[PDB]
Amino acid sequence: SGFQKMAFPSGKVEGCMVQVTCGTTTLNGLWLDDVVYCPRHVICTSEDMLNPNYEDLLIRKSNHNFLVQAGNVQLRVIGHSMQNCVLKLKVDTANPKTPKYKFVRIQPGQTFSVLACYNGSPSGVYQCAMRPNFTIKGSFLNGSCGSVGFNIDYDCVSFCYMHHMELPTGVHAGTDLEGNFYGPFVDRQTAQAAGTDTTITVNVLAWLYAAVINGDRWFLNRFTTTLNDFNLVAMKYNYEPLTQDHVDILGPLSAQTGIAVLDMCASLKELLQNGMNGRTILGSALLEDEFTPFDVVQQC
Amino acid sequence: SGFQKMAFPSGKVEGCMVQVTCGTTTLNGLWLDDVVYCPRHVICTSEDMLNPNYEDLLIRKSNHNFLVQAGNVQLRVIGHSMQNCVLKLKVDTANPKTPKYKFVRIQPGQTFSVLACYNGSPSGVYQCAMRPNFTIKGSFLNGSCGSVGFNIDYDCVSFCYMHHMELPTGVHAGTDLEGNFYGPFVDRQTAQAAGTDTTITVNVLAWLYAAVINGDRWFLNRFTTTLNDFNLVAMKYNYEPLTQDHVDILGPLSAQTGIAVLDMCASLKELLQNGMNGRTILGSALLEDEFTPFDVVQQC
Repeated sequence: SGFQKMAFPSGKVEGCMVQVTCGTTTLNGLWLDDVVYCPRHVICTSEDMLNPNYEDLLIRKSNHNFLVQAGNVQLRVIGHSMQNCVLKLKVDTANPKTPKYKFVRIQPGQTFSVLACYNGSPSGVYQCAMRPNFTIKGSFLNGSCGSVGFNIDYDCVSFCYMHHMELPTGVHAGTDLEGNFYGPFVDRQTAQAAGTDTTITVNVLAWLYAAVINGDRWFLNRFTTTLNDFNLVAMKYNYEPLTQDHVDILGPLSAQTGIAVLDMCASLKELLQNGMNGRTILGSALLEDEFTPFDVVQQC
Repeated sequence: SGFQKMAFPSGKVEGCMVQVTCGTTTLNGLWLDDVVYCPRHVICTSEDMLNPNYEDLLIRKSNHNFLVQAGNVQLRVIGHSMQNCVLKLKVDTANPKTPKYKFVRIQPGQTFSVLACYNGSPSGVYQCAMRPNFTIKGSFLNGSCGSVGFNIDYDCVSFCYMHHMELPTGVHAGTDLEGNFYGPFVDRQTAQAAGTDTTITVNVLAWLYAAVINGDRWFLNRFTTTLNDFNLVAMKYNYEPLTQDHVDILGPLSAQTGIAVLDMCASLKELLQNGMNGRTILGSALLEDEFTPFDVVQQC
């Protein structure tokens, strides 16, 4: 059949992307209805970025200070309100390309597509995961700020992410659409570490199911284990522990492959302890934790 | 900065995708202007798929035999002509969503985005490479046939690929838009091997430049080599040989990193011969040959 990393089609979102300007700085904004959502740090200079008093910095801004472009067309900002770390700009015009949408806050391990932009024009799409330490491994250059992550269900767009900053370590932190940072991060220029990151156990499992489906299987073993004895080897190898909820999530996959979750665990535990001695699995030489159980189904 | 595999935004194409039906079988079609392009095997049963006499099979089909849907809307087929392995269906209506486009035949090693569909409705997008043996590693289920590969330059869509079949080995073969198979393949149900596949040398290089840009570098060594002595170790490890054209292609990257192509080669040669002894490079434990030099630039 085949199995690769795969993003939701980006169209529906592409028609919500707008450029937002305020002084020197310009960045990407999400135009839904007669609101335009963007990162609030748009209203900062460099001076301000070391220690911004944002409430102070707003209010001293009038609507006309905010430029919004939708192609070669100008929205007029008629109101402006801040919501945590998002600026929201009410405009005179509703977006005729608004899809059915909602705002969700995702959970660590959940995936989404990112449409990454520069100057309110889409450059590219890729699929991502919300790491345990609330960071994301992606690609984001200058001007990429305000690029969003989403999922599509039937034809409802669930916005989950807005990009804000690149942490020294080369990875990206951002907010949901209500303006709250995933992780303990703050929009200011000061050296912020995400903690040590761990692997998304339940996903790696689902990867091993996918593998077995598309016909790989060398890594399967004789053994089985308890969920506890397993976990005790999980924690040792920077894997997130595995709940019963997680086991439940793997029930369908388990049922299809005729392989019990705790056996899969035993086969995984073994890989952790012996490595892959030069072998590959779905032609990767690493354990892929960025496919959720749900992702694997939909593709399969 | 960051570096991940990244597809062109799919919108522009999503509005060219149509469902095409003929008897039992239904598949994806590309609607540009008042033509709709699709794989010709749509006109086959299973019987016919063992050894199809396509010229025979057409002509005995009238226009009304061809159903085309564009959302919940019906195009009327008013002419039908075959071009090698594509059926082309003239319709009463031009596609108001046709973008600026062209048809290109790509070369092995060139990349493109695939928008993969089922029943003329887009399910997902991913980035791909035209392997040396003219196959592609992708994801394509039943009904995925007629899913296209493309590149965008500014706002011109260069169609390069149409999907036809999955070869036993789990990989996918298809045509350009003029209906000619990349590779020595034919649209019939008979066991066809692609030859042994090799690695895209020039791309792997560009990957090593990207790496060095985003700050990795452990794999750099003291040595240098000749292009010949290099090649003689390339051929041994299933790498495509490296022309002067390829060296020329890496000139810009070389100039940025302050690292001469033949030194990079020496550093690569060394990896080939010693492996990666547990290390990673841009967090992959393999050599990534599916980013062209051009791709790396645009992202960077």
